[PDB]
Amino acid sequence: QSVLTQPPSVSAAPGQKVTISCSGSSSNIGNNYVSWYQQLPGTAPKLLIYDNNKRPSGIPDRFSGSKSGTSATLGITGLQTGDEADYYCGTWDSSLSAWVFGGGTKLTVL
Amino acid sequence: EVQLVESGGGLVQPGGSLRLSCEASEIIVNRNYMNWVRQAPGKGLEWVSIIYPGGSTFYADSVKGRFTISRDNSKNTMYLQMNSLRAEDTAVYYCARSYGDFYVDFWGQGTLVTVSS
Amino acid sequence: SNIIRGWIFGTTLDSKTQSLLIVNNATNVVIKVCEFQFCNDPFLMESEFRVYSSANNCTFEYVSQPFLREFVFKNIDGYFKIYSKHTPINLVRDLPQGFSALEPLVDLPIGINITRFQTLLAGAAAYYVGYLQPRTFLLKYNENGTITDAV
Amino acid sequence: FGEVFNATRFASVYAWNRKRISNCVADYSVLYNSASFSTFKCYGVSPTKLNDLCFTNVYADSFVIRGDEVRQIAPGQTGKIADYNYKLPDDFTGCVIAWNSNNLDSKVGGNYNYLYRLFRKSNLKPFERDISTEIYQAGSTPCNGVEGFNCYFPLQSYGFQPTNGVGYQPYRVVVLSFELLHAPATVCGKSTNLVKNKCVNFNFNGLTGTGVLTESNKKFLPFQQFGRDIADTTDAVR
Ligand SMILES: *[C@@H]1O[C@H](CO)[C@@H](O)[C@H](O)[C@H]1NC(C)=O
Repeated sequence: QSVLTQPPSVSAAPGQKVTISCSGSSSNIGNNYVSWYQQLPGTAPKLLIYDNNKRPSGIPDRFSGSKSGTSATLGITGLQTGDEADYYCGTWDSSLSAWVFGGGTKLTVL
Repeated sequence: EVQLVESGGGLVQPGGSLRLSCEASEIIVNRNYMNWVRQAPGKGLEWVSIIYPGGSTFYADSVKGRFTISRDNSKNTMYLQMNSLRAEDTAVYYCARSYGDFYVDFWGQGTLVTVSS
Repeated sequence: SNIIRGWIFGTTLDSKTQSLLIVNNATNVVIKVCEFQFCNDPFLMESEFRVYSSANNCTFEYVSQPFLREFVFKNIDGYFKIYSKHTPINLVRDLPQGFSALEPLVDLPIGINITRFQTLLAGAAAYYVGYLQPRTFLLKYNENGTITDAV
Repeated sequence: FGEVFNATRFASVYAWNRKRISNCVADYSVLYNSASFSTFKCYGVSPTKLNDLCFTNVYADSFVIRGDEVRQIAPGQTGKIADYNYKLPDDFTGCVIAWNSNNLDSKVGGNYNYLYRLFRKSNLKPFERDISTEIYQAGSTPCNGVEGFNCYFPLQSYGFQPTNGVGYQPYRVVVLSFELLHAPATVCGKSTNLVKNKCVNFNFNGLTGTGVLTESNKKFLPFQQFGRDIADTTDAVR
């Protein structure tokens, strides 16, 4: 199963925009939509990005995302204590017909 | 208010047969596209199976054959049965609702399936 | 009685079974296999086209030179045959004495059975209907190939 | 063939368009040798036998799906397009042909009217369609005209930007289906003539005289075809 590459960790101080980039291929990310999911330690993940740029209802602002062709990036103006968490990126792989999820990035609000 | 309740994960030996159940409110299990996703402790999420509303079943090659699935309209429950349990199987399994293949929403707390001696 | 424009076969004249229609509008013939609803007394100076009720599902389409008299119709093995001959005779109140041979016009692949047809659509109708039957005939061909006489 | 194999295609898989083709000679050699199409998958038909086989009815379905789901328009295929939108149990020994529509999809970003039936209660029946805008509801609360957090929409458009794509980009799939009813089949498909050069065996239309051919002058009626002078022996043909 092809796995999207994710930055192992991204750490920034509060008030700094944070960008997480999901590596991808045409078979998976290039031809299909990407979404980002936020899991706090000890909780089931909650959808963070609705669809490419779009944002779901019930989601705090300062969170936005960009699909740059094969690779998709997530931008977060400011790093509040809550923002620290684990973020994952997912899309359907057409050829193997499986959702592909990256290992995740451990955001650390410093 | 949509809710997800799951139980059925327990200590088991390899090659064993075990079952899970997921309960939901405000969403009909048959009409809604449903998914089963697993997280090994401190590990990235891995997708397992999706059931389309009409009845289509898709699995993953890693969990192919060892895993099996069904959805019961009468009991409004989704069932995940796993035989040939392997070292990898240990994880927390969260039943999820998907808007087709566009995105997954309403993740559930899940139950920890543990396979060991 | 040139008023006559054509005739509908219409096996059961229902939506379930298909029906054949033929019409002469003085320029070219029209053959419709679309199923037509039952008509109590269709009528065609005078108004035209009120025999039409509903023309859903037309499988076979055809148009040819206008027929505008002895006609013969028969169906065998899904084929529809017609034969026609026109000859000028007068001073006869019945069938004129004399021998006349009928030539084939067209072969139509309708593929259905037409038990219980309906008659024509238009003055006196002056129309004769006879029934065919299995027989043996002895036919005589002249020098050029025209059937002169038979017994 | 062009009426369907070649026209501006605004057809969508959710509402595919079907055509009855009959009472015409069918030359499939032009389609097979065209090499203007990405695929020409054929199941229970042989390419040589395609012209030879005669058929009561020819039914052609025109629709547009993404390159990735061209495979789903096949027998025994499971996926959103096959189950909910267009389904072929065996295709009746039919042939599936795909032509890229990326050139047809002009402009930086046009979704046209292309839509996919993501939400349907069950799987369709062979060669069946579905055009209900009925809100899926997907919940105990009955969705009526008013929109709801669960009402959603069954039909979703496809974005077709010219750049990249390939998988997202659609190859229009036109499916052929030939059935054989009781009604006679006319759907199917000559050499130079030498007179008195030598004795030659032959087949004009249905007869095999196998005899020398010579110029005749016999009077002959128009509707007639051949002559039998004596003992049902064929002496002259036209
Ligand atoms: C038969 O054809 C010849 C052709 O010249 C003609 O002279 C003759 O009158 C024809 N016979 C009849 C009975 O019409």
